[PDB]
Amino acid sequence: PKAKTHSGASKRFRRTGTGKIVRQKANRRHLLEHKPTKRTRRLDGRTTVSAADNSRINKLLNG
Amino acid sequence: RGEVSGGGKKPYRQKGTGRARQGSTRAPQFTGGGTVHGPKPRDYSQRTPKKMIAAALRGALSDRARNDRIHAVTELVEGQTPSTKSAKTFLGTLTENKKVLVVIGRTDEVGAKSVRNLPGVHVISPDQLNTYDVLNADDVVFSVEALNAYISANSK
Amino acid sequence: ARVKRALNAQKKRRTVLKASKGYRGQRSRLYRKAKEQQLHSLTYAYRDRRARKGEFRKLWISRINAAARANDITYNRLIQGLKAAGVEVDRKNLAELAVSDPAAFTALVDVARAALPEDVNAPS
RNA sequence: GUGUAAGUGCACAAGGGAGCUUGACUGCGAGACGGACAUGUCGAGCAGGGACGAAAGUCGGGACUAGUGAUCCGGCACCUCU
RNA sequence: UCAACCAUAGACUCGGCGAAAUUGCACUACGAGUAAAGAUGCUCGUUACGCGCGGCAGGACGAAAAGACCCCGGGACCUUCAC
RNA sequence: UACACGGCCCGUACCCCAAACCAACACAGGUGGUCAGGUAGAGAAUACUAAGGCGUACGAGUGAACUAUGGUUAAGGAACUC
RNA sequence: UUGUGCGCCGAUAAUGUAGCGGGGCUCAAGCACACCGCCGAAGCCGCGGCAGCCAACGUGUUGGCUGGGUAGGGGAGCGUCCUGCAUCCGGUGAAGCCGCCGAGUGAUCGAGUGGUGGAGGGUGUGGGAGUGAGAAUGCAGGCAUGAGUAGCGAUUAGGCAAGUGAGAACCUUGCCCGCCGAAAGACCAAGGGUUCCUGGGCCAGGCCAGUCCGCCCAGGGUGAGUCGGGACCUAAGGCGAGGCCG
RNA sequence: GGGGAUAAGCUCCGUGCGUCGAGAGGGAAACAGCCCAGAUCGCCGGCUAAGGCCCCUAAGCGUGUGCUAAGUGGAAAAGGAU
RNA sequence: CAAACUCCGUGAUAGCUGGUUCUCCCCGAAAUGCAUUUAGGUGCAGCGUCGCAUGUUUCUUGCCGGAGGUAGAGCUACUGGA
RNA sequence: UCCGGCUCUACCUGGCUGGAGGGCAGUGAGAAAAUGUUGUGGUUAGCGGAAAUGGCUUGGGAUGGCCUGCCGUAGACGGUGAGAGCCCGGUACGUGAAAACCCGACGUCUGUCUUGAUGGUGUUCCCGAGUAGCAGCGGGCCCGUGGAAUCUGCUGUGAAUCUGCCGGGACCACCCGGUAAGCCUGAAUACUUCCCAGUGACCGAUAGCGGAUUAGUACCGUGAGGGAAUGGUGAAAAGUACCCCGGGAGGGGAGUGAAAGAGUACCUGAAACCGUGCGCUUACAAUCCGUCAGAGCCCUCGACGUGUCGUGGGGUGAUGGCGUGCCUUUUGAAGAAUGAGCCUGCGAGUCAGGGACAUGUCGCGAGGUUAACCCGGGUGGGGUAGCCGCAGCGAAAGCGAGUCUGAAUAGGGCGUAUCCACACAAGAGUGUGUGGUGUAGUGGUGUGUUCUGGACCCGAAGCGGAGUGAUCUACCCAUGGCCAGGGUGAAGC
RNA sequence: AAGUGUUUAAGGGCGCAUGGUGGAUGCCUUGGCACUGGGAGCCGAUGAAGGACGUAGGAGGCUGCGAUAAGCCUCGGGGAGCUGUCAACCGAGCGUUGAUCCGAGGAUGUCCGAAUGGGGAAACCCGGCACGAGUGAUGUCGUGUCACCAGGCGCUGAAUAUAUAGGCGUCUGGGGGGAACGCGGGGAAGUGAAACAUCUCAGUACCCGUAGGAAGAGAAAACAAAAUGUGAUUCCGUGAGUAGUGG
Ligand SMILES: [Mg+2]
Ligand SMILES: [Mg+2]
Ligand SMILES: [Mg+2]
Ligand SMILES: [Mg+2]
Ligand SMILES: [Mg+2]
Ligand SMILES: [Mg+2]
Ligand SMILES: [Mg+2]
Ligand SMILES: [Mg+2]
Ligand SMILES: [Mg+2]
Ligand SMILES: [Mg+2]
Ligand SMILES: [Mg+2]
Ligand SMILES: [Mg+2]
Ligand SMILES: [Mg+2]
Ligand SMILES: [Mg+2]
Ligand SMILES: [Mg+2]
Ligand SMILES: [Mg+2]
Ligand SMILES: [Mg+2]
Ligand SMILES: [Mg+2]
Ligand SMILES: [Mg+2]
Ligand SMILES: [Mg+2]
Ligand SMILES: [Mg+2]
Ligand SMILES: [Mg+2]
Ligand SMILES: [Mg+2]
Ligand SMILES: [Mg+2]
Ligand SMILES: [Mg+2]
Ligand SMILES: [Mg+2]
Ligand SMILES: [Mg+2]
Ligand SMILES: [Mg+2]
Ligand SMILES: [Mg+2]
Ligand SMILES: [Mg+2]
Ligand SMILES: [Mg+2]
Ligand SMILES: [Mg+2]
Ligand SMILES: [Mg+2]
Ligand SMILES: [Mg+2]
Ligand SMILES: [Mg+2]
Ligand SMILES: [Mg+2]
Ligand SMILES: [Mg+2]
Ligand SMILES: [Mg+2]
Ligand SMILES: [Mg+2]
Ligand SMILES: [Mg+2]
Ligand SMILES: [Mg+2]
Ligand SMILES: [Mg+2]
Ligand SMILES: [Mg+2]
Ligand SMILES: [Mg+2]
Ligand SMILES: [Mg+2]
Ligand SMILES: [Mg+2]
Ligand SMILES: [Mg+2]
Ligand SMILES: [Mg+2]
Ligand SMILES: [Mg+2]
Ligand SMILES: [Mg+2]
Ligand SMILES: [Mg+2]
Ligand SMILES: [Mg+2]
Ligand SMILES: [Mg+2]
Ligand SMILES: [Mg+2]
Ligand SMILES: [Mg+2]
Ligand SMILES: [Mg+2]
Ligand SMILES: [Mg+2]
Ligand SMILES: [Mg+2]
Ligand SMILES: [Mg+2]
Ligand SMILES: [Mg+2]
Ligand SMILES: [Mg+2]
Ligand SMILES: [Mg+2]
Ligand SMILES: [Mg+2]
Ligand SMILES: [Mg+2]
Ligand SMILES: [Mg+2]
Ligand SMILES: [Mg+2]
Ligand SMILES: [Mg+2]
Ligand SMILES: [Mg+2]
Ligand SMILES: [Mg+2]
Ligand SMILES: [Mg+2]
Ligand SMILES: [Mg+2]
Ligand SMILES: [Mg+2]
Ligand SMILES: [Mg+2]
Ligand SMILES: [Mg+2]
Ligand SMILES: [Mg+2]
Ligand SMILES: [Mg+2]
Ligand SMILES: [Mg+2]
Ligand SMILES: [Mg+2]
Ligand SMILES: [Mg+2]
Ligand SMILES: [Mg+2]
Ligand SMILES: [Mg+2]
Ligand SMILES: [Mg+2]
Ligand SMILES: [Mg+2]
Ligand SMILES: [Mg+2]
Ligand SMILES: [Mg+2]
Ligand SMILES: [Mg+2]
Ligand SMILES: [Mg+2]
Ligand SMILES: [Mg+2]
Ligand SMILES: [Mg+2]
Ligand SMILES: [Mg+2]
Ligand SMILES: [Mg+2]
Ligand SMILES: [Mg+2]
Ligand SMILES: [Mg+2]
Ligand SMILES: [Mg+2]
Ligand SMILES: [Mg+2]
Ligand SMILES: [Mg+2]
Ligand SMILES: [Mg+2]
Ligand SMILES: [Mg+2]
Ligand SMILES: [Mg+2]
Ligand SMILES: [Mg+2]
Ligand SMILES: [Mg+2]
Ligand SMILES: [Mg+2]
Ligand SMILES: [Mg+2]
Ligand SMILES: [Mg+2]
Ligand SMILES: [Mg+2]
Ligand SMILES: [Mg+2]
Ligand SMILES: [Mg+2]
Ligand SMILES: [Mg+2]
Ligand SMILES: [Mg+2]
Ligand SMILES: [Mg+2]
Ligand SMILES: [Mg+2]
Ligand SMILES: [Mg+2]
Ligand SMILES: [Mg+2]
Ligand SMILES: [Mg+2]
Ligand SMILES: [Mg+2]
Ligand SMILES: [Mg+2]
Ligand SMILES: [Mg+2]
Ligand SMILES: [Mg+2]
Ligand SMILES: [Mg+2]
Ligand SMILES: [Mg+2]
Ligand SMILES: [Mg+2]
Ligand SMILES: [Mg+2]
Ligand SMILES: [Mg+2]
Ligand SMILES: [Mg+2]
Ligand SMILES: [Mg+2]
Ligand SMILES: [Mg+2]
Ligand SMILES: [Mg+2]
Ligand SMILES: [Mg+2]
Ligand SMILES: [Mg+2]
Ligand SMILES: [Mg+2]
Ligand SMILES: [Mg+2]
Ligand SMILES: [Mg+2]
Ligand SMILES: [Mg+2]
Ligand SMILES: [Mg+2]
Ligand SMILES: [Mg+2]
Ligand SMILES: [Mg+2]
Ligand SMILES: [Mg+2]
Ligand SMILES: [Mg+2]
Ligand SMILES: [Mg+2]
Ligand SMILES: [Mg+2]
Ligand SMILES: [Mg+2]
Ligand SMILES: [Mg+2]
Ligand SMILES: [Mg+2]
Ligand SMILES: [Mg+2]
Ligand SMILES: [Mg+2]
Ligand SMILES: [Mg+2]
Ligand SMILES: [Mg+2]
Ligand SMILES: [Mg+2]
Ligand SMILES: [Mg+2]
Ligand SMILES: [Mg+2]
Ligand SMILES: [Mg+2]
Ligand SMILES: [Mg+2]
Ligand SMILES: [Mg+2]
Ligand SMILES: [Mg+2]
Ligand SMILES: [Mg+2]
Ligand SMILES: [Mg+2]
Ligand SMILES: [Mg+2]
Ligand SMILES: [Mg+2]
Ligand SMILES: [Mg+2]
Ligand SMILES: [Mg+2]
Ligand SMILES: [Mg+2]
Ligand SMILES: [Mg+2]
Ligand SMILES: [Mg+2]
Ligand SMILES: [Mg+2]
Ligand SMILES: [Mg+2]
Ligand SMILES: [Mg+2]
Ligand SMILES: [Mg+2]
Ligand SMILES: [Mg+2]
Ligand SMILES: [Mg+2]
Ligand SMILES: [Mg+2]
Repeated sequence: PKAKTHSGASKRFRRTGTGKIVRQKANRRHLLEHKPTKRTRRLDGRTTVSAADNSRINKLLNG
Repeated sequence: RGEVSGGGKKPYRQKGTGRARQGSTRAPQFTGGGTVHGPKPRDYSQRTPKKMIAAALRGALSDRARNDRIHAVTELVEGQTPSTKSAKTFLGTLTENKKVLVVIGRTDEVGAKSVRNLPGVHVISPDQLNTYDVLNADDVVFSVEALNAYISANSK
Repeated sequence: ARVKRALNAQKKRRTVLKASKGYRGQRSRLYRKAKEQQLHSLTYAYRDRRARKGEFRKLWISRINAAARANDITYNRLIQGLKAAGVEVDRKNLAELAVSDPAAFTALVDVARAALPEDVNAPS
């Protein structure tokens, strides 16, 4: 039983070069009118996941 | 529990019986039932890197040499005559150790087929020389052909 | 390699039974319930292994009080005078003497009384 | 008294009037605040252009704190992506 | 009211065969108090020679059934303009 | 019609309202058809009897409670009790 | 009048004082204020022992400290079975069983033994595990207690003589008594299949003994052209060539 | 502190609160949660905390100075009383 | 019998209940917040442990710089209330 | 090569079929049927097959202990009175089948064809049709209508035949590549009810198949079906002659045997459990049944006389201090909360994967390692197919110690392993340039965790598929039987 | 006179020695489990798989065997011992010419059982046809043959005129059983999704029809991607949990 990965996550993250996992910013898909650009401005451009949840996710990607 | 034969039914009603609640005539706690964790046919091979085995052989042989349990010989038994008595006389004259290991060129069949009987002596062509036999044997002896071929294989 | 579970279990069965040797009724017969009182009796052993010192010191003190009163003095005064004289003998030896050599006990009580200051109610 | 409750502030105005006009800009963002986490808040300075004021400077939405919705699936426009 | 007597088969004793539920322990009293909040088992004090046999059932929260009721994670069956 | 010939195989014991069948038992249960005496009586009820078979496998002894099956009861007669 | 410390009444429950723990306590053993004392723990100190961490020096000693502990984490081990081995232990007694002794902080150990047992175990160092039981109303087996207690299975019911026999209420024979008698009698079908008879014995079975039995052991026993099932025919219904449909 | 009635062994919060949980020892008779105090092991040694010193039970029926007659001590109020 | 019985999928599935076996040595929790078809489940952060790293950055007190807006107090000071 | 007959007849040129001769091969998937047989190949069963009475000792019994000598191309294995190569079955090795059967060739006999074949210059009805494809409907390919190819098919439809087709992951053009609708064909592979021979860090009777034994039996259920428990005397039966008690059973002697505390209920015989006897305790005693003290009595041992001391013991324990079992789940239980009658056996974090990670630890090191597989009755050697890191950034194009963002030196995000010394800035904490120290991962082995597997163990109400039942009951169908006696008195007459 | 005081055990408890029941423990294996290398991959109308009944000198049971009944022939291997077992025992007996034992071919094979002559509650009833035999004849006896379906052949031919269906009779096949594997027709839920329909569970279990020792698939209307490449099917390890698919 070769360890199943999680195709629902690989479509959402990527492994950095030092072991961290990069995640993309959420809360932008729709209803953008009353979101001001300044709010969105730090909202585009991916970011690494927090050292808190990385533990679970790391167990998720390579599964 | 899945393979034990028979009675795949509830032994008795759930409530009102006053006994323990059971769910199979073959539960692992019942007598004559299955085993909690049934083993299956199985292999125990462990893969050891080629460098692992080569280094182990080098170390074992180095220790044996430091112990002085190696020799050399041009031939062991006279040709066209497998005679355990001749082999025993030769070995008794040569070594006072009961059990020894000998390495020969594969093609020499008389020696092997003659001295194979004894339990304290072993013969191995050096294609099949192995760590366990080397360790078990008190001493080892390398025929000329076997020593030459093995050394050349080492140096090649 | 299935291992049949006979000798190991019997060893500890017998060891517990032996350690329980001499208890009441079935309590020296049934392992399943000898264990109960092996464990208990040894818990009592642990506790009283110190309770005994307290009890024995109590008995010694009682004997000393009796001897002092028979010699016309109260135990606390005997102790006070003895300390004030700076003696280093303890109540075990006190009791053993008091029951063995009344003459020596009398001498000791005289020493204590003499070492006893003049006034006992002095605030100093 | 101060658009919509209460509190906090507010006359050096955050209160009205007018004139003009769009910064309710564009890309970033030193560093922080709060967040278990996703998020959420504040922010000097840097490049183009513009706004008001001669200038000094202020201008990245409303005096602040509520007015909000993750992900998927889909629709629409532009691009030197395949 | 208000039970009385009597003839029957048991209950009783003797001989014969010989069960079951239950069962952590057992050199197993009382009361007031205490306490997981109604104690044979803790505290205090009272009473009590060891042991039986026939009876009576107040307690031993007695025995029987992993509570029906209520609620909580779930089943089956049934109803309907629930999907 | 004189005639001497010729007609299979299988069941046939026993029990069969019961210690033999169906009920786990040598169990106060169930089990279909046939035979149907005498005296009283309408009688196939009931009571006693022949034919015939049974006393169905623990006994012996003890005026207690108390329980069960029964008999009798002064006077009252439903006052108990739903 | 006032401020004061003590007091009194104000004050009734239920199994038995039962609202100092009790006895008892005012000639306080009560209350308030000071003093000296003394008891009082696993607290501390005293003596001996073990272990962890730490520092110094060395090639494991000195000194400072800490050592209760569930869920849980970490470290180090004991023992069982079976593999590898230098190979040994043992009919001059293995394993196993039951004792005794001594030793380790523990799981234990003993080239440690006494009695049974009479054929296999195995030092050391690794290796692999169906590897360690009190619980799960666990499973299977054995044995407990309630206990020599309840029950001995009806409404018909016996006593006795004699016989057999070791034993005789219970069986055989005899006499009387009672009970059924639209059965508790006599035949069958269905069903059961040797329970029928004779002979022998009574461990086991019969809810007791039992010579008896529907026990067991051996033997014997079932005789049909005319009774019954097939040779015959058919109902309900089943099967069904071809056939139809799937 | 909120709620409840300033009732509950009540419920809901805060305590770089404490303790039990996950804590043995002594005291309050008994009593985790109140008081004193952290059980490496052994010792038939000594000093002490809380609480106690007439007997059950170890320790003063102690010292000196006052109060109480109620067994108050050893359950309670408004109020009343030479 | 509110969907017969035997076998099989079947080790159905059980956030639920029970049970979980040899010794010692060291450290030592929480019953919190947030979220949750979530409230008796689960995950994240705090709380423990082991290792590695920074080796005092941590702790206690004294002094210094600080902002409060509670207890209390006050009201011809405001909002109320007399 | 030749001969004849034809394209409705006879006489040059062109297009076919039949016969005499090199082929194609054949028990064949591409022609069909027949024609017959040699391997010391094997199978079915077999033959020989070495070498101590060796001696002594304990020993019942020797294979055992000691001493000699033994043979071995055989020291796998089993048995015989205890451990046997020199005792027997047998082992290497050799040998062998009258007869039959499975696998390998070789001279009777059979077919064909050489009317057929091979190489060279230009113009004019065949090679798989109800098929490909299509509309709708669904199915299988990882592909759930999604933008959906390819395949199959249910219904209606429906093609071209070479400048034909269909595919190249909606779809089209140039070109690029392979022939559908007909057919068959070994080897590699899966399985083992059956047989033989060998092996096991597989079990050793509650294990192991349910079943070492009359077992799928007894027994249960009418059925489908379910489904047991039950091994060992001894080396050999030598299984207890005979005597005695009793009716026998049973038992005690005598004998057998090494042992009868091996006697057929038979090796070992434990614990619960029930007894006998012995020492001590107990009939004024209130209770998790012990522990701490502790006299007395009993016995034991040494110095010492009749019993007293002595670094005294074991057994008992009069009496007194403390003392509320165990596991659970719980905030909390002596608990009157749960579970346990007792004993003995059995019973629960295992196991697989180039699975993933981290920690130990082992080898090599900018390298690390191989899978499957091939060949050594043996783990060796070969096999670099592959995977991880050596470089990351970006979604991607692409760039590359930088890269993304962006119009951007203009810093930010992520890496450049990580640092030391020199200079430039602000000292917005650090950033920006030089010279060196130069990067550490990978594959075992064991371990915790995660992963999918039933995944720590037992347990449900229930859902689904296949079968067995109307011998009770419900209903009904056909054929028979049953209803003592006594009254009431319709219609009708 | 006074007060002081052991002196017994119906039983009980504790130890100690003895035993009794119950059969764990230790040791044993003809038994099982799992494999390796080989063999064989079917058995059946010449009557199978599996059964009833019978069969012995001896009563039952197991094993073998089949009225020719622990068996019979022929050929080859061995011998001085045999007449299987419970079980022994006897009793009868068998052998140097070679009996039994083992192997090869052969015959024998009752009855039920696809059952096949018809029927039927398995191991039991009832017949037709051809040839022989015995009785005064019959009665009676044996032996054989007698199913269905499929495919052919010969004969016949209804509606009817041709012909066909149907009707006969004869040869050759098949019929049932068997552990798994393979193909093919059909084909679900528990469960996971923490519920649940899509989805998953899975084309799995199970049912059914086929053959075989293997099967199936099998000679591109396949891939690939400018290389002037691969070249049937099948099975392994990769490629890879990657491209993708998915409330
Ligand atoms: Mg994926
Ligand atoms: Mg968008
Ligand atoms: Mg806007
Ligand atoms: Mg965390
Ligand atoms: Mg079991
Ligand atoms: Mg098993
Ligand atoms: Mg005692
Ligand atoms: Mg403004
Ligand atoms: Mg204004
Ligand atoms: Mg920043
Ligand atoms: Mg500018
Ligand atoms: Mg600005
Ligand atoms: Mg703004
Ligand atoms: Mg603004
Ligand atoms: Mg969605
Ligand atoms: Mg009355
Ligand atoms: Mg009577
Ligand atoms: Mg009575
Ligand atoms: Mg009575
Ligand atoms: Mg009785
Ligand atoms: Mg109370
Ligand atoms: Mg109590
Ligand atoms: Mg009470
Ligand atoms: Mg009584
Ligand atoms: Mg009570
Ligand atoms: Mg009650
Ligand atoms: Mg109850
Ligand atoms: Mg319920
Ligand atoms: Mg529910
Ligand atoms: Mg249902
Ligand atoms: Mg006639
Ligand atoms: Mg007949
Ligand atoms: Mg008859
Ligand atoms: Mg009869
Ligand atoms: Mg009768
Ligand atoms: Mg019966
Ligand atoms: Mg009866
Ligand atoms: Mg009856
Ligand atoms: Mg009737
Ligand atoms: Mg009648
Ligand atoms: Mg009568
Ligand atoms: Mg009669
Ligand atoms: Mg009565
Ligand atoms: Mg009465
Ligand atoms: Mg009367
Ligand atoms: Mg009256
Ligand atoms: Mg005054
Ligand atoms: Mg008063
Ligand atoms: Mg008091
Ligand atoms: Mg003091
Ligand atoms: Mg102390
Ligand atoms: Mg201390
Ligand atoms: Mg130190
Ligand atoms: Mg500790
Ligand atoms: Mg807890
Ligand atoms: Mg723990
Ligand atoms: Mg051991
Ligand atoms: Mg011996
Ligand atoms: Mg011995
Ligand atoms: Mg011994
Ligand atoms: Mg022996
Ligand atoms: Mg051993
Ligand atoms: Mg080892
Ligand atoms: Mg080891
Ligand atoms: Mg286990
Ligand atoms: Mg046990
Ligand atoms: Mg436990
Ligand atoms: Mg248990
Ligand atoms: Mg019960
Ligand atoms: Mg009982
Ligand atoms: Mg009675
Ligand atoms: Mg009675
Ligand atoms: Mg009866
Ligand atoms: Mg008699
Ligand atoms: Mg009558
Ligand atoms: Mg009648
Ligand atoms: Mg009559
Ligand atoms: Mg019948
Ligand atoms: Mg019959
Ligand atoms: Mg009879
Ligand atoms: Mg007889
Ligand atoms: Mg008898
Ligand atoms: Mg009996
Ligand atoms: Mg008989
Ligand atoms: Mg038909
Ligand atoms: Mg408070
Ligand atoms: Mg509460
Ligand atoms: Mg604590
Ligand atoms: Mg405490
Ligand atoms: Mg206390
Ligand atoms: Mg301590
Ligand atoms: Mg007391
Ligand atoms: Mg005192
Ligand atoms: Mg004082
Ligand atoms: Mg005084
Ligand atoms: Mg005074
Ligand atoms: Mg009071
Ligand atoms: Mg008062
Ligand atoms: Mg007043
Ligand atoms: Mg049923
Ligand atoms: Mg199955
Ligand atoms: Mg399933
Ligand atoms: Mg289950
Ligand atoms: Mg589950
Ligand atoms: Mg529970
Ligand atoms: Mg600690
Ligand atoms: Mg510092
Ligand atoms: Mg201030
Ligand atoms: Mg205030
Ligand atoms: Mg004021
Ligand atoms: Mg105001
Ligand atoms: Mg031979
Ligand atoms: Mg000898
Ligand atoms: Mg020898
Ligand atoms: Mg030897
Ligand atoms: Mg050998
Ligand atoms: Mg041997
Ligand atoms: Mg031999
Ligand atoms: Mg799709
Ligand atoms: Mg498509
Ligand atoms: Mg083509
Ligand atoms: Mg094809
Ligand atoms: Mg192949
Ligand atoms: Mg055994
Ligand atoms: Mg049945
Ligand atoms: Mg003898
Ligand atoms: Mg026995
Ligand atoms: Mg024995
Ligand atoms: Mg006693
Ligand atoms: Mg007394
Ligand atoms: Mg008392
Ligand atoms: Mg007690
Ligand atoms: Mg106590
Ligand atoms: Mg007490
Ligand atoms: Mg709790
Ligand atoms: Mg507790
Ligand atoms: Mg109780
Ligand atoms: Mg409980
Ligand atoms: Mg309860
Ligand atoms: Mg509960
Ligand atoms: Mg219970
Ligand atoms: Mg029981
Ligand atoms: Mg892994
Ligand atoms: Mg590593
Ligand atoms: Mg390396
Ligand atoms: Mg290799
Ligand atoms: Mg990228
Ligand atoms: Mg951009
Ligand atoms: Mg830059
Ligand atoms: Mg491993
Ligand atoms: Mg089903
Ligand atoms: Mg039926
Ligand atoms: Mg009329
Ligand atoms: Mg037979
Ligand atoms: Mg022959
Ligand atoms: Mg033959
Ligand atoms: Mg043959
Ligand atoms: Mg024949
Ligand atoms: Mg037929
Ligand atoms: Mg037939
Ligand atoms: Mg035909
Ligand atoms: Mg015609
Ligand atoms: Mg066939
Ligand atoms: Mg799901
Ligand atoms: Mg769910
Ligand atoms: Mg599904
Ligand atoms: Mg699928
Ligand atoms: Mg074939
Ligand atoms: Mg093919
Ligand atoms: Mg791949």
